Amino acid sequence: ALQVANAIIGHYDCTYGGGMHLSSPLASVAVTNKLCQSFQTFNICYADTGLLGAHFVCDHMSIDDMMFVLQGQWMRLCTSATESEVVRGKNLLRNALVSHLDGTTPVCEDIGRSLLTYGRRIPLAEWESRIAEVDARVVREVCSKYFYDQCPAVAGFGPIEQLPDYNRIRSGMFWLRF
Amino acid sequence: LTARLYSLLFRRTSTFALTIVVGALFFERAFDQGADAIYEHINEGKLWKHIKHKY
Amino acid sequence: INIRKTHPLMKIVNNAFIDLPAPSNISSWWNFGSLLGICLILQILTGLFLAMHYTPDTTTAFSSVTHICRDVNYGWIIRYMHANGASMFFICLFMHVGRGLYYGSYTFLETWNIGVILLFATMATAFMGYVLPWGQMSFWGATVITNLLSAIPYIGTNLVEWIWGGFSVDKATLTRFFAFHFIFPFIIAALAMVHLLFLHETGSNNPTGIPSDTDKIPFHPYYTIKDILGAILLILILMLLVLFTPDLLGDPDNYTPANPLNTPPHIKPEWYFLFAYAILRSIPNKLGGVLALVLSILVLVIMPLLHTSKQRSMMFRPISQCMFWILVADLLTLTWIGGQPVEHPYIIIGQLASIMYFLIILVMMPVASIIENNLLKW
Amino acid sequence: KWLEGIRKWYYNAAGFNKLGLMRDDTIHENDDVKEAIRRLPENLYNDRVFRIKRALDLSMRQQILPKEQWTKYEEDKFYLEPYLKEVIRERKEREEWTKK
Amino acid sequence: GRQFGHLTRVRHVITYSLSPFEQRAFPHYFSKGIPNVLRRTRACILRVAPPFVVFYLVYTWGTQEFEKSKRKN
Ligand code: HEM
Ligand code: HEM
Repeated sequence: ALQVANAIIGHYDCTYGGGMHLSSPLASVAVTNKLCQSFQTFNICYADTGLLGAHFVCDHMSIDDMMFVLQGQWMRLCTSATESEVVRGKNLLRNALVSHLDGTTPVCEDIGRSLLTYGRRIPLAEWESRIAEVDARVVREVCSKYFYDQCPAVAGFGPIEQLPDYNRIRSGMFWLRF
Repeated sequence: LTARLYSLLFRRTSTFALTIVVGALFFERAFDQGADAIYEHINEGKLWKHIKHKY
Repeated sequence: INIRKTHPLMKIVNNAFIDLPAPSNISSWWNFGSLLGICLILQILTGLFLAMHYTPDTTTAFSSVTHICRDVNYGWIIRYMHANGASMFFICLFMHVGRGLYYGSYTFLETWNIGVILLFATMATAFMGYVLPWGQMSFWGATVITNLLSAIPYIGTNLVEWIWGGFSVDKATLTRFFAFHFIFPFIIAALAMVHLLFLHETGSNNPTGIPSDTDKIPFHPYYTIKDILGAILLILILMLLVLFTPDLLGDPDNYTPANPLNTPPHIKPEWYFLFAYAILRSIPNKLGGVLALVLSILVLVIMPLLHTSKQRSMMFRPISQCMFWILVADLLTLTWIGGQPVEHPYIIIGQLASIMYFLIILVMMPVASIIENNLLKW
Repeated sequence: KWLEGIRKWYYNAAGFNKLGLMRDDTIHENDDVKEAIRRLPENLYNDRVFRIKRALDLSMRQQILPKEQWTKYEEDKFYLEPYLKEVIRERKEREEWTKK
Repeated sequence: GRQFGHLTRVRHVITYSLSPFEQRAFPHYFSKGIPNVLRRTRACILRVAPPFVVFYLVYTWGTQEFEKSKRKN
């Protein structure tokens, strides 16, 4: 489910083709006001734990804007997850998963880390099934549990002079419906 | 014990607005009864309900 | 992106309340700005409902205020909120100024000037408010201070003829003082915004004296709930005062109708003008007393122009800190002396404390500054 | 001299021995102090901002480092005073040439 | 007094900020708080207290002298 959500939000770099026409609303706004150099919004997990993560690089005179629109997209998925964005995220999950599982090293990497952790390898029919299982209702369930008013871990590095205090992340982390 | 209270009342904002209104009316009724009772208890005797009963 | 950063009002709100980079060091002695603001608009509110139920005429003034005491629902608590809120207001204003003189924020110049103007305006405003409710003490103290305005050479007596409407305190004079008490707190609020405007220009001050540009924090929501905490402590002091001893700061001698033939012996203004009455009655002169009063507030103007230290606060200057607490005790001393009637030992220590006050300021402060300057191997 | 012991008791009774600030840290800023702070090497400058930041945090929490970490009077390694006096002299010389 | 971003320059400083939900609401609220506030109490009476006793004695001395100047009839 978080793979679907972070397929919707995902990543941007300053060296792409076509900025004002990106489907990702965070990407369109960050091109519009010229906020980020790059970001990645993703998952990394260890055994029943891990970091549901996001990482943006930008200039210090634009930090709180990027943080604002990032939390805005997170809470938009928390409350008003409609269908077309879920459809687009499931297409992107298909594409990233299939084109990832390619070659020799990604294949054998998948199988090795699968059978150290699971006890088994996931077949692609399981991936197509667990793509077909998850819709916007599952999205708003998972986003209401995992994001909505949970305590963050913020790693700040560099020119952090504008980067707000932790309590601003807490108070703007949920919505009071604004 | 308290997780029930957080899940029912302290997730959404409309749930929180309704629970502070509900607590407002509950606290209203309860605190007015308590204020009346305790205040007549420290002023037993020389209050005009008592002498009104004795009139 | 956000309405807070681009909306033309909300940019002013953003630079006012949300994102003021404050120092992360101030204790509760910096609450009093917002406390004086909430006191000020609470004063405006109480006085507004008062003036809804008040008729300004010497036939009907004390009867009208009596009507507020009787028939207006919770009118007695609205009248007492206005009176004791004024008293709380002047307590907190002295707290604000005592901060600004202790912790070295008086290096800020133009903000200090606009503050001094606010001091004059609040004095005159609450003074004419005290003239309004038509008491014995009101009539006679305002008569005295009308003659105090007559004290100045060559301009003053015709000026008092001009403010009289006649020869004495008359109905026209009561309505004059009503309109000026009725209109001056809005000028107070505008110059309060100007005060805050210069301070947002420069930047705030810490308890220590070192400018804290490395360690700023957002103003919201730390100081919002800190000043709400300060407000709750303030309001319970105000309400315990109005609900348990209203006649504490209230006066026995106030409540008779204004008899122009009595002149009671134990005469006094309110507690906040006791030094304004003692330093008045200290030097045996009309002109000398009124000039001593205006020169005392002009000494309060001078207080930045003689900062010759090289630290900022009095916190790291211990001798001057003891001198400052001597000044605290001396102001409270002359307050108690101004409350006390004119008798021989009180004459003695009133004269002594007034000249001690001016000697502490004009001579002792830069000398203590140069000793503290010399002693740290400078 | 007896006044040296007065200075000893004074630097005791001041308080910034207890905070952990040297003498070139508690200086009220005019523009001369601004120029003097910029005319510093990088190591002194970062030590200055770090000692000020510890002073602000310890004054916020109102808890004081013990006797074991205080600046003793015989380790007053003041650094900014000659830079500051040279900027004083050059400001004075500019003052004087604007006089006459 | 401006925005965050051009206030001043500080390098090489790492700050570890703890979430408020990790710590108790009042840790050592008495057990350190009361001895350290008595410590700061010790640190202030020999600066601020001598004007207190000066006003105290001048007040009661003036009241006694006042009633004595009354009673010399
Ligand atoms: C009319 C009553 C006054 C109001 C409502 C008022 C309000 C404020 C406010 C809101 C602040 C900013 C926050 C604070 O520092 O408390 C402030 C700061 C200041 N005020 Fe006033 N003030 C008043 C009177 C005065 C007076 C009479 C003075 C003395 C001349 C004064 C001197 C200062 C100074 C020096 C500061 C800067 C202190 C700092 O922020 O570090 N104020 N005032
Ligand atoms: C523009 C807003 C204000 C209005 C409309 C207003 C109105 C009034 C009125 C009608 C009275 C006479 C009623 C009475 O006290 O028995 C009065 C008295 C008074 N006002 Fe105000 N006032 C205002 C602002 C203030 C402020 C800002 C202060 C000072 C903090 C103040 C202090 C006083 C005082 C001390 C009295 C005399 C109270 C007494 O002894 O009975 N007023 N005001």
